[PDB]
Amino acid sequence: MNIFEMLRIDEGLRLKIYKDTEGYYTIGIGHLLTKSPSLNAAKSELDKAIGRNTNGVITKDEAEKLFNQDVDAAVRGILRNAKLKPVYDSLDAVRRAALINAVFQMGETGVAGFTNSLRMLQQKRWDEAAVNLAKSRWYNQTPNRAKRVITTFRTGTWDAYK
Ligand SMILES: [Cl-]
Ligand SMILES: [Cl-]
Repeated sequence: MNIFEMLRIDEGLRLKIYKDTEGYYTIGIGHLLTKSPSLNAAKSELDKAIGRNTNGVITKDEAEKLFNQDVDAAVRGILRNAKLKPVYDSLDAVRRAALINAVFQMGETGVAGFTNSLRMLQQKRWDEAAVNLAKSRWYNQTPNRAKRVITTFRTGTWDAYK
């Protein structure tokens, strides 16, 4: 089990443009295309990303390539982030996977705002941070995914995923 298999489980794989849980235009493995309501805009963003006239449909290889770029962007944001870097550095390999997940899903700014939970994570107060991570819009909108991620922060194992 690794970050790639993990996110692949949480995001699934779709070869045609689709709408996410928030109603946004997405494609592949959670690759958000635009917050815009226009399918045209979405189509245009996808063609830009792939480098071709896609017609709103991509192939497996293509989805995987976006996915690779996105995981890499995610890690890089955490390391560049003044609030994130430190938490990340202090954690073990599994728990690091869970922070990358959360970022991939909510953006760095987004995760960087969870001030209190970050602090508890850093202090290694597992049960405490889990509860705190639970009091969020994130947990209320996507309860099952959040449950999995939070369980990973709490335990330090892949149990929620096996
Ligand atoms: Cl892109
Ligand atoms: Cl969910």
